[PDB]
Amino acid sequence: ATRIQAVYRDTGVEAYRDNPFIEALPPLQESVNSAASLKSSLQLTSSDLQKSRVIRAHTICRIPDDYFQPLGTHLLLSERISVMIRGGYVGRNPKTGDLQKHLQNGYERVQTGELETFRFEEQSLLLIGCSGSGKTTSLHRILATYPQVIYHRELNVEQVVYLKIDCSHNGSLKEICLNFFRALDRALGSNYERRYGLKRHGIETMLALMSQIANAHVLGLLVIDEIQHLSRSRSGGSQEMLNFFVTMVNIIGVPVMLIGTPKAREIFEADFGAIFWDPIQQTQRGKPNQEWIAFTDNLWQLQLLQRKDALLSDEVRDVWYELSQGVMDIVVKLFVLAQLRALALGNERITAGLLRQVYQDELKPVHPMLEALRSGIPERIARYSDLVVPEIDKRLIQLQLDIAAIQEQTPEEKALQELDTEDQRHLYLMLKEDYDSSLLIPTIKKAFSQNPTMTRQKLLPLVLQWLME
Amino acid sequence: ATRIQAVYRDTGVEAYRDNPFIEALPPLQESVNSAASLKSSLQLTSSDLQKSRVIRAHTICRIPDDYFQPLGTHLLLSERISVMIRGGYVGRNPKTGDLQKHLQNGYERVQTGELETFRFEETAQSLLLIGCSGSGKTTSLHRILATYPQVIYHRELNVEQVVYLKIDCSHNGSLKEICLNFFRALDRALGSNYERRYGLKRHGIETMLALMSQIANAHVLGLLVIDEIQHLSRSRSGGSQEMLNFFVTMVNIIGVPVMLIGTPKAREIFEADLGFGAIFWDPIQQTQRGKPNQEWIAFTDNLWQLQLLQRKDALLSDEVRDVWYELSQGVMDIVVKLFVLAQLRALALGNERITAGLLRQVYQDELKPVHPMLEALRSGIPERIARYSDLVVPEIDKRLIQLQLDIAAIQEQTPEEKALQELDTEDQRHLYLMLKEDYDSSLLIPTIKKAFSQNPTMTRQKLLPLVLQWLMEGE
Ligand SMILES: Nc1ncnc2c1ncn2[C@@H]1O[C@H](COP(=O)(O)OP(=O)(O)O)[C@@H](O)[C@H]1O
Ligand SMILES: Nc1ncnc2c1ncn2[C@@H]1O[C@H](COP(=O)(O)OP(=O)(O)O)[C@@H](O)[C@H]1O
Ligand SMILES: [Mg+2]
Ligand SMILES: [Mg+2]
Repeated sequence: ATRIQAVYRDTGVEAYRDNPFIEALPPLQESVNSAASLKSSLQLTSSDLQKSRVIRAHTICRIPDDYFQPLGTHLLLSERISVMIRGGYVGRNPKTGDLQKHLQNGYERVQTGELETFRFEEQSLLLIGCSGSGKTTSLHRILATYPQVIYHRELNVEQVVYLKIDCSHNGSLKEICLNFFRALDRALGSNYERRYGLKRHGIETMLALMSQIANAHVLGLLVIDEIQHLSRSRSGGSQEMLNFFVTMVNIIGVPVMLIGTPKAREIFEADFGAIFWDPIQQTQRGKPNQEWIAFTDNLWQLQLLQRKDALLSDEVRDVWYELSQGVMDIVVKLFVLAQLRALALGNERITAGLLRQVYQDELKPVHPMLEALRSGIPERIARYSDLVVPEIDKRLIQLQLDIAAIQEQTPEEKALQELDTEDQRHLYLMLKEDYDSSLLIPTIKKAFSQNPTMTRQKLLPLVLQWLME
Repeated sequence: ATRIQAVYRDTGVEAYRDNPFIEALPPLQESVNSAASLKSSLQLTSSDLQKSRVIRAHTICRIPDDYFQPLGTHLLLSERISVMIRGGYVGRNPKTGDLQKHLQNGYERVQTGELETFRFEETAQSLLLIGCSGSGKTTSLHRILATYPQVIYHRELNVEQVVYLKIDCSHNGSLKEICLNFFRALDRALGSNYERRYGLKRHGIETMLALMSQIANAHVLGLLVIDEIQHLSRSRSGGSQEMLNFFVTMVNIIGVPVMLIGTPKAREIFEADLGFGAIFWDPIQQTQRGKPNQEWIAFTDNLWQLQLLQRKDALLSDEVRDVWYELSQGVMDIVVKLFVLAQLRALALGNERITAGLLRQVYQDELKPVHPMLEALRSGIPERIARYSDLVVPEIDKRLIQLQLDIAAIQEQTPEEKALQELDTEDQRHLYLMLKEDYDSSLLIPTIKKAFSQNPTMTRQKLLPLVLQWLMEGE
């Protein structure tokens, strides 16, 4: 529940003029800018690199859910969503009564001579993409750029800017209306589910109710996600589903975004605008794509491996693309799983062979999708579009448990055990592969103990001098 | 559809008097003033200059479609369109019925001595707007036609007056399609379905021209506009002569005014006969009779103020304006495109001023496909210009999207990413990654770069202290 008190902003567009709903909205520039700037990452100090394997594995398993890097498509989707929300409200001006009547009035005023100039001046969407591409998370982050509920004191309008409905696994069209009321309740503090969402009602009545409630709480955008989950058998076949969605758009009267997979596009082939959420491309315009390189370089810094390689090889990045094929779940999944297996086996360095072992063993269920993308054949890609890696969370727990069962110790882990203060161990890990640990650690401890006041930044050159003299 | 119930007006002309189709039309001064006076554009404040490059670039890419400066050829075309539409209705007055019978009756009156003065005579004007692609013909046509209501309903006569109909030819065009698309366009303006009923692939062009005539006179059509004549395939339509016949026949079978918009290469179809009237949408000329053209000066100065750059050149220089004309050669698409693309290049490069070198750089990198035509315009050779008159820069909107995406990437680059790209060697990046936590980026990257620039072949191990020494205190 996100409520805010409305502040009306002077726009530069005549259609938006004196429209409280658009004026209360954040500026289009902000929503476009915030799409580029609003990223989430992890707080990794060098101390976290020194910690135990269980602790570091727990931290690694959080990259899947606490790391977000914006890309080019995110800005495009943000502008599209903002244009939808503002455009959906251009017709709904409470004071601008009639659109056609103003045309006649202006034509009359021109014919009389009151006006010396006048201009006779004179929608849903479908986000289709493979699973793991990043549709749902991108939607969540883009919607965080807006206030979900904006209250206007000048009236009693409780504006609900955005509402997202996810679809149940093996779901039905019946459940979408009920979940609409549920989501509005959870995002507004109301209890429409108890009253309107009752089994006695039919879909038609619930559709009208959805329309009325969305017009009372003027709905900028309605998001229905994971429509791939909707069961064709229960929903009544591809056409029926299609018909429902079409009708649902006209009744509610708000812009509607449907998010699904290329297989769910088979439902809509009898007809909505379609924007595609394609996987990351390594070669763009006959040239290496810098977005892929930037994303992999940023993700590389979330690497809690002691014998790690700080610089990303072209080899490792390109095998990463080969296995992942640009779908962003399998990118992050491959990174995390490779780090876990490295923790398990020692050899805490990511190689192409380690990535290949992870791909061969832990990512078998999504292979038919990936190879389909490798083939470029649209039918195969559509067929395997819904494929995901089941029970990945339990598997991450299992691999972390395997790490915990390890009674062995790496040489670097031993050396960190011998040294005591974090700064000492930081100096070690910084220089541990350019010098032999056996002669490295004693000099570090001697220098640190003999200069308690001296800063670690000042102590590093001293240890360097002693090492080379 | 823009459907309006007629409100009649008193025009001062006797010939226009009590003619519903002209009286319901908006006044001539309004139509001429409306296109000229309306110069609506983006309003930019000093605050907007001091803003993020993403949002500034967003505003910059909106200049192409939100900037319109009315110019002389536009105003002449507006007046001519108004005169054409109004003039074409004088012989179509509903009151002046049984025109030939009146003639007979008038004759009879004269032949009885009742009438001492009568005149026997038997006004579908035609226009050919010839200009290079990118001059601004379509935008001017759209803005002129937006000052008019497309459909006016006459309650007394039960007649749906279609003021204007615009047909856009396809990239490989047949004179068939034009005919068909007529109906399609009408079916969009009215509620009709003439395409489903009358106009089908089965019927021939000659039959469909007669159907066009019948339906255009039922819904009295002030103006038929066929735009992008250049796109028509001369091998698919049967040759220049046949094509010409079509238009001539169309102007004579249909009693409505017709406007054809095309390139200098499409004039070759009509060059056999100077009929058709010709308006030439020449590019903006730098000099007028040996002295500067204030049209060029005004257009460039007005567009120059729509500049979201911090260290902007306070006012447009003669050097920069002369380079701007040299590259663009007066074609308004290239002017605005060069301006916008150069602003996006300045934002991407981090600079906040427009240089002549920047304009030349964008011209050479981005506007390659149109280079022949522009060069031809420098030569002044008519045939050479006509050959390349149809040239259009392709996919510039996707390139604007790519440019502002690249601008977005540099803005949101992490300080680590900026440093790793500024370091030229793997060793330097390894050193930066080692020392990033306890040392500041201001000295760290330059110190490493100069340390490797003065000891070119030297190991990382030996060069770590030298970088450290200069950071603590060193040469
Ligand atoms: N911008 C991003 N940066 C980093 N990781 C991402 C990003 N977008 C998505 N991911 C990863 O992809 C995973 C799956 O994304 P999800 O929203 O489920 O896509 P879809 O809905 O298409 O299956 C997320 O758990 C997240 O870890
Ligand atoms: N009067 C004008 N002021 C500003 N820009 C213009 C003007 N006329 C045309 N343009 C620019 O030229 C571009 C294309 O013009 P267009 O109408 O297609 O010319 P043509 O029909 O000759 O190709 C448009 O994107 C528009 O931005
Ligand atoms: Mg999904
Ligand atoms: Mg054109």
